[PDB]
Amino acid sequence: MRQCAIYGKGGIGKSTTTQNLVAALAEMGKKVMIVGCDPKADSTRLILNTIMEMAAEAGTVEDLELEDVLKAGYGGVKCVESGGPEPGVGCAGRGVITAINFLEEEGAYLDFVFYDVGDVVCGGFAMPIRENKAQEIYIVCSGEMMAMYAANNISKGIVKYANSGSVRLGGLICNSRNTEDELIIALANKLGTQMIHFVPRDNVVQRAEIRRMTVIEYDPKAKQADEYRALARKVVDNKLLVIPNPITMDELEELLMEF
Amino acid sequence: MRQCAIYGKGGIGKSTTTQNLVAALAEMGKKVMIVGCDPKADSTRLILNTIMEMAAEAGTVEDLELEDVLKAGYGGVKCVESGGPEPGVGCAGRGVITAINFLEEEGAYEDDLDFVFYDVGDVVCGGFAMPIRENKAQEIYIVCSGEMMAMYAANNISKGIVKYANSGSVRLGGLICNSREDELIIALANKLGTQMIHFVPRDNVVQRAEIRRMTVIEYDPKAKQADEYRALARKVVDNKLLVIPNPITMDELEELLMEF
Amino acid sequence: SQQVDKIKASYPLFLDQDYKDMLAKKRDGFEEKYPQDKIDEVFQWTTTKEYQELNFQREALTVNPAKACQPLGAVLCALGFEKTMPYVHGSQGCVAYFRSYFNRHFREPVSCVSDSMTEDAAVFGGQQNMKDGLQNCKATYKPDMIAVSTTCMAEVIGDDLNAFINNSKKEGFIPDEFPVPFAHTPSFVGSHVTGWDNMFEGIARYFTLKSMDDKVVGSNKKINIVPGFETYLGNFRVIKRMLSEMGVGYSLLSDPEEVLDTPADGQFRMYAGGTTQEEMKDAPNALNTVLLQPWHLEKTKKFVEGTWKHEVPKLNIPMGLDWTDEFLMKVSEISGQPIPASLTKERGRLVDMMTDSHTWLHGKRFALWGDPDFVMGLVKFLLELGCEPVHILCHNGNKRWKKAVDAILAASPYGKNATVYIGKDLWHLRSLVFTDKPDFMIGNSYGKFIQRDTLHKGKEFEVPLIRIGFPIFDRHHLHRSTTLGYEGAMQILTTLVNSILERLDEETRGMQATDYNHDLVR
Amino acid sequence: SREEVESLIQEVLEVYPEKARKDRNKHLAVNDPAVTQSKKCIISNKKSQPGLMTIRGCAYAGSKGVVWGPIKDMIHISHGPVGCGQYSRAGRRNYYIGTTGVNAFVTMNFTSDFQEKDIVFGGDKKLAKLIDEVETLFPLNKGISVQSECPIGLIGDDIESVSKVKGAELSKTIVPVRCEGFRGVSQSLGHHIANDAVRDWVLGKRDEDTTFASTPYDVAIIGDYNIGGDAWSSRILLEEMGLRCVAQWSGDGSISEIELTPKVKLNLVHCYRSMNYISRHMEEKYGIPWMEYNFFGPTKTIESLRAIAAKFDESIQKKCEEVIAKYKPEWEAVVAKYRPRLEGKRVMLYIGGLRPRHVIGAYEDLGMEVVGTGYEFAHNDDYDRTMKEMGDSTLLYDDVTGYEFEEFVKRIKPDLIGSGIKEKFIFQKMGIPFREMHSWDYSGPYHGFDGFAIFARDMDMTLNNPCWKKLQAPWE
Ligand code: CFM
Ligand code: CLF
Ligand code: SF4
Ligand SMILES: [Ca+2]
Repeated sequence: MRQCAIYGKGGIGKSTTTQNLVAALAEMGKKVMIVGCDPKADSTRLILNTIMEMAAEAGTVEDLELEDVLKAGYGGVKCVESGGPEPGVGCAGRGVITAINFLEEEGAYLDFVFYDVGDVVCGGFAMPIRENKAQEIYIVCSGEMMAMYAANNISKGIVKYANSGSVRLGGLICNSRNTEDELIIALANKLGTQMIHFVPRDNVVQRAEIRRMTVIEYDPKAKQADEYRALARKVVDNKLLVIPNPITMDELEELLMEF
Repeated sequence: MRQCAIYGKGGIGKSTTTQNLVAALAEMGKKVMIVGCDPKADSTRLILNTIMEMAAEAGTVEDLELEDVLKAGYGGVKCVESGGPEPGVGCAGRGVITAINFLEEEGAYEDDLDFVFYDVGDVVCGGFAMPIRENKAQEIYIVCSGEMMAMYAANNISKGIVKYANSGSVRLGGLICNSREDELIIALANKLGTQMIHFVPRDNVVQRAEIRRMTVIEYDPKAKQADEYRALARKVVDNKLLVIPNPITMDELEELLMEF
Repeated sequence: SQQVDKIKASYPLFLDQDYKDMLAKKRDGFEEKYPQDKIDEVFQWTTTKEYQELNFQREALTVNPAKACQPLGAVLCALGFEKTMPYVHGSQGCVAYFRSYFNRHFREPVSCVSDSMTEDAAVFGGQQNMKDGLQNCKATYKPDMIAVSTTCMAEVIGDDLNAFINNSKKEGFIPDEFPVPFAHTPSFVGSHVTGWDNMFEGIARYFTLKSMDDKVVGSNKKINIVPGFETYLGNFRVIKRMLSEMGVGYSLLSDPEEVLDTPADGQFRMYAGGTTQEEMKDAPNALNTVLLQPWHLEKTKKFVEGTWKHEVPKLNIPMGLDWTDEFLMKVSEISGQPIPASLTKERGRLVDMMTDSHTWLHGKRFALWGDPDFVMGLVKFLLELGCEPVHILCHNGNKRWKKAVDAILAASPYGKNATVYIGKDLWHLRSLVFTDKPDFMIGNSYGKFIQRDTLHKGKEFEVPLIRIGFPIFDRHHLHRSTTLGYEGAMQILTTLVNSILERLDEETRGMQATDYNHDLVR
Repeated sequence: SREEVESLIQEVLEVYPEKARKDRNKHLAVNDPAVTQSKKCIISNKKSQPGLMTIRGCAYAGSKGVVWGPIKDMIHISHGPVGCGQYSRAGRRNYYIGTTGVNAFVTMNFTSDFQEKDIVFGGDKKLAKLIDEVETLFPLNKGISVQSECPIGLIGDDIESVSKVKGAELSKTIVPVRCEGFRGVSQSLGHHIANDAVRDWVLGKRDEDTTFASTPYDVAIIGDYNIGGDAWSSRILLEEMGLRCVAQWSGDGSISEIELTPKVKLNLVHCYRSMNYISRHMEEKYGIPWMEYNFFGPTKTIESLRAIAAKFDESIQKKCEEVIAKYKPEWEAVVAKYRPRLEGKRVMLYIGGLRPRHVIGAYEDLGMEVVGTGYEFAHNDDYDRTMKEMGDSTLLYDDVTGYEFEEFVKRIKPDLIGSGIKEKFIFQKMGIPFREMHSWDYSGPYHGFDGFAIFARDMDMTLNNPCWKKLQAPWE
């Protein structure tokens, strides 16, 4: 079994590509589970009861039943959402921390486990990459100034936990804006990793999104659907796992100046 | 003395627009102060030692002088960065609480400013809502796009406004769209009961300036995009529409999107 | 075994042979205890100057602290108001501990509630807890006011107390006009004293901020007195006594003297006395405001000078002769009331006591600790007595405080072998009394362990504890003493000479050995 | 008294708002000793209603305060701000023999005393540094525990990684306990987290190890915290019975004793609530059976000794009768002296998760009846065990509020109350004799035969004390 964590700026369509990537994974005959740990998005709406809300209805997390929080969707992909507060209050980090612990202790773990994580603004959002958790991290980005800045920052987090334990960067996933392709390959090389795959911007993705489906479910025979299949196969066979080497702001600006 | 908070999805150009806006504002002769409260971005790099780092160095916040943290930049804009932990550790939320508190206690807001701009990160907790508590920001502007996850973020923020609005004096001043997307965001505002204060067009000059650590106003005052930010600035300075937003459903959202 | 008419409790029960033998079998057989010679070697080393350099080089570890967290001071401040329930927003563990801690010191009941924030409230925010909690507390315990403070957990997650309380009123959980002052009191900032300052200022704000337009300074002709974190009941009493003796109209803001000392007459009174709501509302109309413990009433001072427009006097804590004289003359100046014959005579009686006892007090060396104001007034007094306050420790003190106390030490020949330590704890001080041995320590109950350690090194190296400060858990009714004024100075002086004489009588009680100096008259 | 306690319950509850009213209703009951299942009578271990002055502590109090704290040769670190550590510093009388600051560290308070910057930047680097400091300053420690306070749990401080790297490096056993105060609903979950931390980081250290010389009579006292010397006063009997007591869990416990516990033949569990978890674990992994015992008062001590000795051979059973006979003259003397002074007196109790049912027999050996009893944090299995030990129409209360307890006492009017420090001065004010049944009011032991002597002495000195006759003024 392989546990993987997906990070990256959200305003790109990070959760959408995470679910499309798993969809194709399921289509290949792989048993996968998605653990949503992102407060800014819904990591399971396309494949298909959060841990926190159900924990509250049962009294405490100790009364929680893994069955009230699990649920399968397309291709049998298992889905759980950690839960978190309503905007402007509470602590979403602790919600991820609590969610993940419950899953460990309730032995919720199957070929791949995929954590769709939110911005590493604190300790709780790094829980997915601690000892004995996700081993491979994929960062989805694009050729946008701050999208790249986000990946580089995430990389700094990967470094802290990689030096401490066993978790590595598997590569960059480029969500195309149609502007780029080469730029991300350059960043990855700077980072010492790889651009695992370039995801073209096909409008079908959005058509599927509105219908609450991945591309592989909405229209398999579609062109974009094969892209996700090639992304899946590359991740299935990826062997390149490294400790990134984040760059300086000066280095990022300089890179963008060449395009 | 108007305090404003700027929220929105970062993958857009939230920090860049905030700074281009404040630059246009300072260009009109307005005295502005920018307070960086976003761990996922650099809020003052275009206008120019954080409060948290400076504090640790000196021992504690109580040992901090305002002059050590406040630094004047383009147009005389005063800049302060809250600071926070490195990625994957610490608690950036509390860092924001501490910084704002320090600014309150150290009399930074009582110097005779025209505007204060908080560039806030995603409201994943109470700390990142520090800017919209009482005696803080009264006007909220959200930067958005025609993207889905970008409009959904605009709504989540509105729900957060609603919550602190029923409790005090804080309103939604409107939507700012970073480039029929023009129409989409207008409807999103009508649904929210607010407005799209301005549609910032897409223009490579913004990136040109940004990568060179400048706002368009400073990088090229004669640029057409420069006049776009001057147009936004004037609409903000004269804005009178402050409202409590009426958030929509993800269903109602998928309806709006599907209609375009 | 136990003989029914001479029953033994733990001491000396376990000193009996069968227990002593059993304990030895437990040790040799299953404890894998380090040999006594090694235990003895390490102890002696923890006594040396070498160990002390290492100890003082600590930057991450804190051992045996001489301070507590903000909310504790907040609860005490709130108890000083009429029929108010101290309410701490956050997790309940804190409250059980706050109550226990004060119970053990005052030997009285201490009322305080929490809104029991659990793991899901940590993730969702404590808004619901605040709604129901305020409603339940008001309905069950019926206070006239609820004073809200916070625990660290609620501070980390940024629960907006102001919004949460306003939404509570808006949704009908508590009346819109029901007084609910609040103060964010983070555990990880300052100490218990900072909690008092934040809470007092929070209440002052609540009752006066909006109403400032109809206030005229000096119109009610009283002087406000803000006490600060005070755990000696006699200190509330002596200040109220001296002002009434002078005919000075005053208002004491935060007075827990009655709740913390109700009578055992057959009924339990949850609330007793306290500063009324009207005394706080009418507070800006006072002639001026005197802060008794200025070094931890800084936020309060800023609100009083800033909002109330009062010219707070630069006055130190009224401990010892000079500072009590300064306090009375300032109070005399402000109120227009002259210092009466009764106080004048009381002053001469303290000076009398000083001239009678100076022989035994001269050159006596002391290690001491406590909160910044208390420890500063104590240094000053000791200095007026001809004593040397060799080690001065204030864990929760800051840099400006250390400067002020160094200035006081500079002004007298008795403060020349003295050093002030801020941010240092009782394990740091344990070393100090080992390497630079003083005659006595003046501190709280935690110093009984330092005395135990010094005695293990030997009788000659033993440094006795004189229990003055907070908390005192191992003696009874000391919380009734006075530390403030001439009255407090006389109490402090008697305790010091008699501790000196007690110790001398002990060292001279040896028959034919040291008893040649076991004098009847001393 | 049969329906007078039900109308009392309803009358007391009338003061709460509706939500709190319906929740507290199911937490209060009247006993029926025929109810093997307590869930149709009382529910427990649910969260406390906000603002009602609960008596409960937190998970940290359960972990650091009661389970790990007593272990004498380890250094337990209260990780977070200065508070928790200070309030819990030497508040519980978990006795030990050792040279403090050198090889024992129970009464001391080691903290990371978090400041704002440790909250904002994180404190893992500070923790690592602290561990190096306890090593140069307390070289004779035999292990370190890291006890989480609330902030550590929110901030996501990866303390197990710190424990792993520092432990391997220094060749020290460093145990990380995620016992942050907001977890659970009381001290109870803190017991559980602590038991798990013991098995995951300490218990299996001597697993492949066969150096220890075993005996068929090896036992372990599990769940006796040695309050006032309670455990020593219990093992004197066990060892006079021919048994070898290899371990004492936490009370005067050492780390080596814990490591040596899987080597025994039987786990004797006193405190069922706090350590049934580790006992159950020792049964499935090492095959060691466990049984519950009660050393409060003669009737229970005698019963316990007999049951414990019946698990072994005829020589231990013979020595069991030897010990019962040895102490028979002594405890009969105590009964002869104090029982006539105490007969027919009524007691209401409200303690933690074991004493409210455990001290009943001892009170009844002095002729006293317990008319009310309750727990702060017990689960239904403790209440199941409580039904047999209590009288019929008696009051049962789980997580009693300050209001409820005061009013129940006003109706019932007990001659003596047994609870903690937070309610002690409330009832003395009210003229009702009070004994602390947590700290034994700085007396103890109360366990075993010698402890019974002290228990009786104490109930008598307080109940028949001359001060209680003087609460009211002769002029009114
Ligand atoms: S309140 Fe025991 S389950 Fe626990 S500290 Fe006291 S009735 Fe505890 S017997 Fe024990 S030594 Fe105790 S007295 Fe179980 S250890 S959480 Mo407060
Ligand atoms: S439940 Fe933070 S410092 Fe320690 S007392 Fe608190 S305010 Fe003060 Fe339990 S883990 Fe501790 S006692 Fe969490 S915080 Fe209370
Ligand atoms: S920054 Fe993280 S740990 Fe801190 S309050 Fe916010 S979500 Fe919680
Ligand atoms: Ca008393």
